[PDB]
Amino acid sequence: LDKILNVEAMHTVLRALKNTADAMERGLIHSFLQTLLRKAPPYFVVQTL
Amino acid sequence: FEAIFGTFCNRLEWVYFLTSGLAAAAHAIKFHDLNKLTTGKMLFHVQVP
Amino acid sequence: ANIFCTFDHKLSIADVGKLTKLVAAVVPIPQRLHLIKHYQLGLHQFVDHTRGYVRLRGLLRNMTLTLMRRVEGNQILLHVPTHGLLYTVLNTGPVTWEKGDALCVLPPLFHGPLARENLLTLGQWELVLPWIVPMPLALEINQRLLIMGLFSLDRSYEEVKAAVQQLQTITFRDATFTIPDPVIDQHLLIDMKTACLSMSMVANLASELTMTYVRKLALEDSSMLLVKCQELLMRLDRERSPDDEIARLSALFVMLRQLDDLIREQVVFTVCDVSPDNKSATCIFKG
Repeated sequence: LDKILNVEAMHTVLRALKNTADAMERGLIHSFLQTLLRKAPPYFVVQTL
Repeated sequence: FEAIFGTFCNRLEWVYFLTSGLAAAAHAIKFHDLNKLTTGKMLFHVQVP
Repeated sequence: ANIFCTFDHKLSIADVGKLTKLVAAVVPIPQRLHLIKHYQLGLHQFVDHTRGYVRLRGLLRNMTLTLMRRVEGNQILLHVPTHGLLYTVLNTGPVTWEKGDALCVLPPLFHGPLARENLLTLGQWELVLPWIVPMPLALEINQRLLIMGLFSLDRSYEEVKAAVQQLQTITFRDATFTIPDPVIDQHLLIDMKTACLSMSMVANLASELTMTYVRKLALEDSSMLLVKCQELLMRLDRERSPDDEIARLSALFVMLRQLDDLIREQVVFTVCDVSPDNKSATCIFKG
């Protein structure tokens, strides 16, 4: 009863931690894209220059 | 005389569920009874990334 | 000869707990199939705005009627009765049964009721059972609906309104009903209208055909019944081409054949011993 409840709570915390780790890596991808798009001028400016 | 040469019975080809490729969209599970199963419900533990 | 029935919608535990009270009662079904979906079961599929009650009686007369036996997970054990053997029923009718009567089956008259079938509903569907009333009350209330519909064409007068209010009440043993009008807002329902039209026009066709046919018949061997027949016709009157008569006689027969849900009330049960609280009664299925 006690050990199975603590293993179930460990599984809950483990699924939440894996969710948060995936969300952090997707957030790093997203913030890198949003700081790469504010560095990218359009094609006609670079082609003219 | 009136001849009767050959008598032919058609051998119809059998077809089953799991031999058919339609079973790839099916997690085919056999229970025992549904005389008491009024609401046979499955719960889910999906995750949103 | 056992029938099954399944519900497509989610069926709760309260709905089964209020449905299994109706463990042995009549549930008519349109076609004697071995497995029937629940939309066809009952009488909800037939009611609408324009058509009324005599349509329900006429379609229920030609419809087979079965008995509900047991409940399961999502299959319902309907069971068609056989002629001669005896079964048990419940009393959905509002009259206390007694020994040895002859039950009829008529469509229930509380359409949009205060009981509302315990809110045993699904999405745009509801279960409804016909009343099981003994025969004198059955053809009595048939006559009551009929002459309630006859007065409906001139109801602006006030003594006929009190006559209709008398007709709306009823008497039996410890039983008072209030059967509403067929008329709502200065118009009639079409099946009730065609029923009273059929009987009034077969009465008129008799009234203007018997004066021809007593002479077209009585030139054979006359009887005392025939001179008393013309006596009846002549007291009625002094109280005041082949092509047309062939249509008169054809319309006579085919319009009297539209009262067959009224002129013949066919018995469907024979009552045996009854229960205390008078809700249950073993009985013999006839017909």
